[PDB]
This record gives sequence, C-alpha cells and structure tokens, in this order.
Amino acid sequence: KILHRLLQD
Amino acid sequence: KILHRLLQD
Amino acid sequence: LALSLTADQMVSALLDAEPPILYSEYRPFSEASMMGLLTNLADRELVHMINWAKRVPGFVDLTLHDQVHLLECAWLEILMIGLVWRSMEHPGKLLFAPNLLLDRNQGKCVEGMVEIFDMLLATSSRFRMMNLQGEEFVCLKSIILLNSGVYTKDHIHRVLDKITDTLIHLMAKAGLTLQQQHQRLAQLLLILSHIRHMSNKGMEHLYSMKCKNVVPLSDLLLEMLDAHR
Amino acid sequence: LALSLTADQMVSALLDAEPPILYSEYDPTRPSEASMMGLLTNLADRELVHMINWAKRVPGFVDLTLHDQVHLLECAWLEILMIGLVWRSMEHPGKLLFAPNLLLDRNQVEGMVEIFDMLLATSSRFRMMNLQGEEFVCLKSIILLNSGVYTEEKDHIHRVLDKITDTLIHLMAKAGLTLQQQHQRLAQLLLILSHIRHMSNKGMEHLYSMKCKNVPLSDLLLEMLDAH
Repeated sequence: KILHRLLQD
Repeated sequence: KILHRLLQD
Repeated sequence: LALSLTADQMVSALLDAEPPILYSEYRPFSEASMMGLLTNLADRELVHMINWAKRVPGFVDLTLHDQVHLLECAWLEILMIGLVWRSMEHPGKLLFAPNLLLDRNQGKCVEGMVEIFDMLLATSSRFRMMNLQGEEFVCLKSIILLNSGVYTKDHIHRVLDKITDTLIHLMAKAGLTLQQQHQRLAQLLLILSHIRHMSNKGMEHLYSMKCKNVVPLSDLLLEMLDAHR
Repeated sequence: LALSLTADQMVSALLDAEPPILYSEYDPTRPSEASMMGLLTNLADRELVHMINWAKRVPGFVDLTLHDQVHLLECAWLEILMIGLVWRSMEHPGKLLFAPNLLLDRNQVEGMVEIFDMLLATSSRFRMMNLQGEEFVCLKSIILLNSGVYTEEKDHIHRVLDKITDTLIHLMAKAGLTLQQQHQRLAQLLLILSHIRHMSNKGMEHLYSMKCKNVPLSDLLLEMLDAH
C-alpha cells in the first residue's frame, strides 16, 4: 500500500 | 415538475 | 422580512415550522420490504418538507426557480439530519419512524445500506455527545436548505448570516463563553460536511436501487433523484 | 505539542508547511479529452506525494496512528487538491489554474463541465470574500482532520480542530472585524467546506468511471480511489 509506505518514509 | 406544484400550493 | 426578526423570533419561527413525525406503514424485514418502507416514508416526508421550507424565514422571498434548486439539492440532507436528530435518544438505533426503529444488523438487509447506517449512527452519537439542542437543530437544518445549493445569492447569504447570529445567541444564553461559542459553532457546521457526504452516498445508492428496479419509486422521489443526475 | 502553539505560531507553522505549486506536462503547441485527463491525473499524482509530506507538518497529525493518518488522507485527498486549485484560481476569474502553465476555461471531458463550474463558483466565492492566505491554510488543515473523523483519538483531533477555530477567529479579530462579523465569516468559510465535500464526492464518482473506462491512472491514484 503506497500511501501506507510514503507516510512512513 | 411535481416540486413546482407542491411549492405553489 | 426575515432579516428584521430577533434571534428569539427566528428560533420561534423555525420551531413552529417543524414538520410532523410520520409513521411507517406497519414482520422481519427483507431487502425489497425495507426499501419499500423507507422510500414510502421518504415520499410522504417530502410533502411536509416542502411546506416546511416555505415557512423558513426568507425562503418565500426567493424565486420559484431558486426554491426548486435548493430543495432538489438538499432534500436528502434534510431527511438525514432529521433522522439523525430523531435517533438521538436511541443510541445504536435509527428512528426512521416511531414504529420503525432500526439498528446496524437490520441495515444488512440491503447491500450498501450498512455503510450509510454507520455514518448516520456516528452522526447521531456526535449530536448526542455535543448535547445538541432542538433550537440548534432547526437552525442547522435551515442552513442546509439555504446553503447546499447556493453555489450552483446575496439574500440567501444574508439569511445564512442571520441564522449564524441566531446560533451564537442560543449559545450565549446557554452560558458559553466567547471562545466556547465559536468553537461549538465550528463543531456544528463541520458536521454539515459529513451530512453532505452521507447524502451523496445515499443518492448514489438510490440511483442504483432505481436501476435495479428493486422497488418502484414515486414520481416525486424520482424527480428529486433525477435532479442529481 | 499542537495544543501549545499560539494563534500566530499556528499560522506560521501552516504557512511554512505549504506544498509547492507544481507544473504540468502541458504543451500549448498542440490542441482532446484523453490527453487533458492525462495531464490532470498526472499532476494530481505528483501533488499527492507533496500532500502526504505536508500532512505530516500539520500540527497534531503526527500524534495520530499510522492507520488513522491513512484514513484521513484517503478521505480528504481530493478535497485538499480542490481547495488548493480553487485558491490558486482566485486571481483568475472564470479560469482554473491547475498549474502555472495550465490555465483552463470551462470551454476546455464528459461530465467534467459540471465539476468545473462548481470549482469556478467556489473560486468566485473566495474572491468575493477576499479570502486570505492565513485563512486558506487553516481551512485546508481543517479538511484533513475533519473529513474522515466521523467514518480518545477523536478527542485529540477535535482539540486540534478547536485550536484552528481559535486561530481563524484571531485572524479575523486582527483584520478589524467585529465579534458579529467574526462569527459570520467563520460560518461562511466552514459552509464552503460542505460544497468542497460535494465536489470531491462528484469528482470521486467520475474518477471511478474514468478508471473503468480505462481511457490512465497511477498506482497511488488508484489505491486512493479504491478506498472510497
């Protein structure tokens, strides 16, 4: 899940 | 429109 | 004549214009049966809503064209905020009618109705949490009527400002401080955005139930639906 | 930490967190629906990356769980894009400034015409109210925190929302507005958010239909779409 990941990084 | 009739009465 | 009233006169006029609480035409519910009940109730409520709208201060001052546009745009929002208001003293339940009180489980009778049920329940608990007053409710409902279609105008915005003054007045009497007053005003109006969201979700579902020919919709309910394309 | 900031500090933090105005891949040396849709969706996708990192800088947003942050962005991403577009288009009557090199009439897709007029009317409304940049960043942050808040944790969000309400009133008080004028303008601004929600709902429906038609969406834009 992209949004999930971009919020991390 | 029915809305026309109900709004006038 | 709407701009001349005092805030207390505005409250009294709105409370007096309140539509009646209708009953369902009342057995465990099927998909088609519940849809029949809900759309039948909605159709009868629409007739009362229209006459309620005329009794909203400043609404008769508008042209017939504008009155139609505002009602076509906001009718489901108005039904929903009414439903949400009625269900305040019934947590976890939706009071469509005094003889029609439904919960989340019964929302599964209709596909896609479960999501709308939760949003409506969440809105009702929100009003309950804020301890929404009846005087505040009638202000919010009239705001929806005048606002929802206003950007699709000076008098309407003037009446909208008048209702805003009426809301703050109600809060000032309740004993709220200035800071509390702005904050609660903001909290109330932000819920209108969620009501708009539920309406759009409900409208799309009504369009699909129309397409599937599950239950015949009234000519009035169809014309209110077609207005949203 | 968001509860500690003053009104002026709130404004400063929001203004400093502002995302950049991105450019389109638009080439005016060529006149269509499919290509125009491609430009807008491509722009929105690149903007989404900046929005995500902007959200992190909104006071109180980092205090939320990762799941809650995902939920709020999924719900409000199109609203945030739209109010940004509308804000960019204030100085350009009858036009929408998607990008500095992309300024469109309502003249220039199917069903997009309706959303355009609604976006134009929203921009005209902001122009009429003479909306300020300090007020804009407050409204945009409100959208992020409020749009998906009803779909302990909610208590913190409402606390931040109240703080942004404090900030808006403080701005209007400085502008010389009377107490009555402050309440009215506050109401007028927040009522517009209802229309922004409406435009987003309509936009989301059209985005799904364009997807099924398979006429060109990115993976992120699709994942944001499937969440609605």
